[PDB]
Amino acid sequence: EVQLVESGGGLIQPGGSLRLSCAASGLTVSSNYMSWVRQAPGKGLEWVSVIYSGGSTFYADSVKGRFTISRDNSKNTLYLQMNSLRAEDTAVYYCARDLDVYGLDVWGQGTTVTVSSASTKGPSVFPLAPSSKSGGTAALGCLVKDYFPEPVTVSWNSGALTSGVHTFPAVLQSSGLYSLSSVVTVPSSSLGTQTYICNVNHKPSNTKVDKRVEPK
Amino acid sequence: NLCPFGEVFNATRFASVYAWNRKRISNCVADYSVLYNSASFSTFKCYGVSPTKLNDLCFTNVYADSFVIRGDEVRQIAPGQTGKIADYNYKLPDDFTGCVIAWNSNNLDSKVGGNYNYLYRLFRKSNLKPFERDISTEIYQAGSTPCNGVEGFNCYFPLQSYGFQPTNGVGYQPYRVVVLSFELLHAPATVC
Amino acid sequence: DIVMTQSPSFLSASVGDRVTITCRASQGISSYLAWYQQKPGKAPKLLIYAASTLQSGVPSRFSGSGSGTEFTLTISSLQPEDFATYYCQQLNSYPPKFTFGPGTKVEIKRTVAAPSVFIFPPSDEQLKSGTASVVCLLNNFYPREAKVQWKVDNALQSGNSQESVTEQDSKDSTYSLSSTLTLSKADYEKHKVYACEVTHQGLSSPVTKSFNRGE
Amino acid sequence: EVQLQESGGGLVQPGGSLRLSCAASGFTFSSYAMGWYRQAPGKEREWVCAISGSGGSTYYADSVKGRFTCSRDNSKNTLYLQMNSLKPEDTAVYYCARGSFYYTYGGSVGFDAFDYWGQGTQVTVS
Ligand SMILES: *[C@@H]1O[C@H](CO)[C@@H](O)[C@H](O)[C@H]1NC(C)=O
Repeated sequence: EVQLVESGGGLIQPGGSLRLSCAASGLTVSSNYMSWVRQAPGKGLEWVSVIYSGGSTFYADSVKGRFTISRDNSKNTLYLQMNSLRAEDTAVYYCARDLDVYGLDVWGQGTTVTVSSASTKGPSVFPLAPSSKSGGTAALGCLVKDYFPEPVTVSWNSGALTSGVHTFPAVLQSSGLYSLSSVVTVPSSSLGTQTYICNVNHKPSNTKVDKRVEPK
Repeated sequence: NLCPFGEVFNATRFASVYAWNRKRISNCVADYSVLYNSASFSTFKCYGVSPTKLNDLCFTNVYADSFVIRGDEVRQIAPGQTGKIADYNYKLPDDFTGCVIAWNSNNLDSKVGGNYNYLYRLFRKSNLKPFERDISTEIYQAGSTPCNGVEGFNCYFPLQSYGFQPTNGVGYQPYRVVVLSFELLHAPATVC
Repeated sequence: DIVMTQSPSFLSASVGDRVTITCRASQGISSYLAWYQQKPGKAPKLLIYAASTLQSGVPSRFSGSGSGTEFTLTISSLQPEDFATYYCQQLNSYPPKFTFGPGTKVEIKRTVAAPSVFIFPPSDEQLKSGTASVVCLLNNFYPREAKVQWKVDNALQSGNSQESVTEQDSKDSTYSLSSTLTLSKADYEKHKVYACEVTHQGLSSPVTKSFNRGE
Repeated sequence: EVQLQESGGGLVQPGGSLRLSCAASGFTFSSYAMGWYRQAPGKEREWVCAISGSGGSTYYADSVKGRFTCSRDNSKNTLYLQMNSLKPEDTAVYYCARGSFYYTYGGSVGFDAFDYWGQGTQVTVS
């Protein structure tokens, strides 16, 4: 019944334009306070904009003159037109229904908006090879370096190896690219017997790399 | 007779913004000096006239409107303004001729547990026309389902209560507001 | 402007305990306070409005108290699906319509576990590209608080390392950390000793793992 | 659907003359008073001037008095600031806005602007 379905997010260059849409079900957009709230990666929530039932619009200081809230009553859809986009605007944007003291009760799933001058790059896969430092546990892995945009998917032995696998969250480097680590701990007795291959898939660059990690 | 201005400012209890009070000043001589030489006021803004020239001016009628709002909302009592108060509670016309006077009332309209008698309209489908007073308590329909007079989801009471506490910040503190409108008509003038 | 603060930033508790988190305001905001819950990858869920009223759609174990500058969200008996981040939000503000707090993360408490420390030198493949990336791995530790220091020829490095932490593991509720020290091939070959020093609650003394370029 | 745009800026020698134009849409130009603001780099924005819709009453800052004249052609829905006898202290980005004149306790006059902003080319006197 009650839901807010969002769309329109994606990858954009600084100074670009985007239009986020939020289709409502179970509530009338024109009869409610409708708000846009964004969340930067790893950060908290920040109010972006609000539109009143009477047509009054209000914007946050960081988005005034660049963002525009709007609505279509026939389609019961909220709209956020984001112009003059900057890198600090990169975030997951949520559409919500505001009830003032009663709070924001209905939220959308959110749409991701990435603003970067970086170019779509395929990852480079490098081996984190096992070294000297018996039957004790030994760690190996793969380094997925210099890729954009997110995400990447990392598996081990075509999915046959899932226990002990730790795929770390990606970090944004100063170059604007993303780096990531995938590790796994195995019995050291299988270093010379069992093969270990990490499979890295980056769909935006159509990149698929199968790297076999050799003890060395 | 002297104009009934003290009976609006020195009033014991002020009205809610959704039910803002209006008094018709007529058949009297007005001394606006009791006003511009007073330090209780934090806002004394006059549009279309000078406060100093009011003593030498005559109007057919005066309208004194009184209510209580938040400090952060006193800016909304001005021509060409938006917000909950300006859109759904009290709207001033763009070509407004009159004065707006506002002072802090944290000593009068605040309570230790919170003064919940002062109310403002929260939900309204359309903006208020200038000088319109909506006293409707009808349940607001936030969806396509009719409310049938019962509260619930998408069915909310239109009026919400300020919680006026002495510990609140200046933006959340109560402020008493009086708006004087000066009306000149093709009729015998009664205020001078 | 009124500033929202939250205490603590990270809270560890088990299933069944009484959890109390606090939100503070610069000035009195009366009861214009709301409490939301957010899980990773999911939208925030409204729990409390008016600082004491439970939203239609919250279990009774959630409760909200407070007026003015101090507010508390309390879970009487913690449940497995309550391990998430909780935000306090001031309502009806100016200039912003509402202001969110930094957030408090509630996580699973368990026994203290010392990390397993490993070091990975740059691969010759990456070397040939003119860049070197040393990797330090801290595996299966608790609590999350851990200090990683890079050392190049016993010189404490700073400004050329980046850290990444996994979420609490679904099985053992342990964290894993990876620290990447990136430099150029020239500066990599200009030095010999490359070490990673780890400080954690479960370690009596900081543990250092090192390698020498050229094996 | 209110919009307002500014034009006329550029690099000018000290002592020169320049005219800046503010075009208006979404409202009746004659009904509302309009004002000129300058946002100097490194200071706060300062109110330069404002003119009544009739044009009978115009108020100027003491900084620009006797050198800058503010005019409006309500036929073209435009606001003009005649920047003449220019000085290097007059280098800033200039903005126009809609607003209402108000009188204070002593009869002093202030200008309160309806919130809006417009991208403009900096007016530099060099
Ligand atoms: C009314 O006026 C008297 C005398 O000036 C003053 O003491 C009192 O506080 C005023 N009351 C209100 C509500 O303004």
